[PDB]
Amino acid sequence: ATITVSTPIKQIFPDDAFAETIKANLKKKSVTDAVTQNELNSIDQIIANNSDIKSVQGIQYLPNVRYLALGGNKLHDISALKELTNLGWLNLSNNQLETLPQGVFEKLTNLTTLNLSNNQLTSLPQGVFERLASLTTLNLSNNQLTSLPQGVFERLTNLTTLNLSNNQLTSLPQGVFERLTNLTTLNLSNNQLTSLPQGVFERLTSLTTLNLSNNQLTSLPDGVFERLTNLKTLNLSNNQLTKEACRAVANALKQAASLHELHLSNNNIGEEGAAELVEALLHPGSTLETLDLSNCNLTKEACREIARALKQATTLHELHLSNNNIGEEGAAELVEALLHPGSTLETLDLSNCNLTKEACREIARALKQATTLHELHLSNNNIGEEGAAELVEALLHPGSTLETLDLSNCNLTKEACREIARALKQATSLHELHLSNNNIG
Repeated sequence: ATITVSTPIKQIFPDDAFAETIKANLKKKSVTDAVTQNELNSIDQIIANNSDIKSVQGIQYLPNVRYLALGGNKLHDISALKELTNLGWLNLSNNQLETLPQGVFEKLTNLTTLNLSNNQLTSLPQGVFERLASLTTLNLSNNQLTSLPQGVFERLTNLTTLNLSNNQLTSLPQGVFERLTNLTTLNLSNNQLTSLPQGVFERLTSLTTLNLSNNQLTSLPDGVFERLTNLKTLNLSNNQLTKEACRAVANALKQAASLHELHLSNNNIGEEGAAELVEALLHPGSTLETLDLSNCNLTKEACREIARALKQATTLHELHLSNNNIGEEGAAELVEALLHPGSTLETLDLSNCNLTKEACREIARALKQATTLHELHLSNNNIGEEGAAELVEALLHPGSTLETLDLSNCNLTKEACREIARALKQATSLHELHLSNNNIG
């Protein structure tokens, strides 16, 4: 729309905040000042985040706007936006949008970035994104979405980032990502998914990051990650994954030759599941660098198996086994891998692993001699002060190479803490030491 005569700013934009926004944009003394369509046409950019705007009525008189930041306002309605065909960038995050009209974005062919995050969308209309040919980034996170209609993204061929996190999505339609062949980042974390259809990620050949954490996944189709050849990061943590679902993860490991990070913390894979992942890593040519199996209901026997994998999978530099019942026997199995010729592990986390004194004694043997191990977390373990003193006695060997030691919250006394940080000094390679929450948290 357009104005035919010189019109007071505050007649075009009845929202007092937005009027003030337009007044500042054009350097007028007052919102009572008349403006011409030509002046309104001079506006190609509005940055008005957090300006207490309830309504953008009148924005339709600004056809040349290409960059629009309206984040953190109080917008309930955006239908005044639909003829703004020059919009390349649109930020409507943190408003109060509950629904989207069917055709509200059908004219925004130049739109490349769309942020609808932190609203209260409960659902998406069919085809609300059907004409966003140019779109590369769609952020839909922190909404209330409980489903996605079939084909809601089927025309977004240029999409590279799709963020669907922190919604209440309970399933995915099977072809919902069929056309996103250029997508590199897919964030589905913090949803209520309980299953995935076979072939939901099948055409995602460019995908490098797949985040599926904080869902309620149990089993997985064996093939569900197979065509993800370029995948580099898989986060499956905080789910309810079983030993079943490990078959699929194993296949990701075999098929994605440059998968570097596997996050599986907080799951129910058990030792049987771990063994399945182990047999995937026992194959020549793994490139995996970081593995997280914290709180995976692991045992000392899963530790034997994981030790087999550490001996063969020497790209693996960072390993997390926190919150598992590992004990002295499990510690002993891992120390065997630490002292194996060609162990490449740099960082090991064994916090809250039921580690005792006898388990420190086993670990002492690794810390005594030259290894690649530079960072070790034993926090949240009731190691005890003879436990600590064994670690200490091993670290004062001229052989030692550890750099960082974490004993946070290991039920030690100020007396012991000081007596440990004391002898710190002598272990030349070690230049970091965490002792907090022992008796002073």
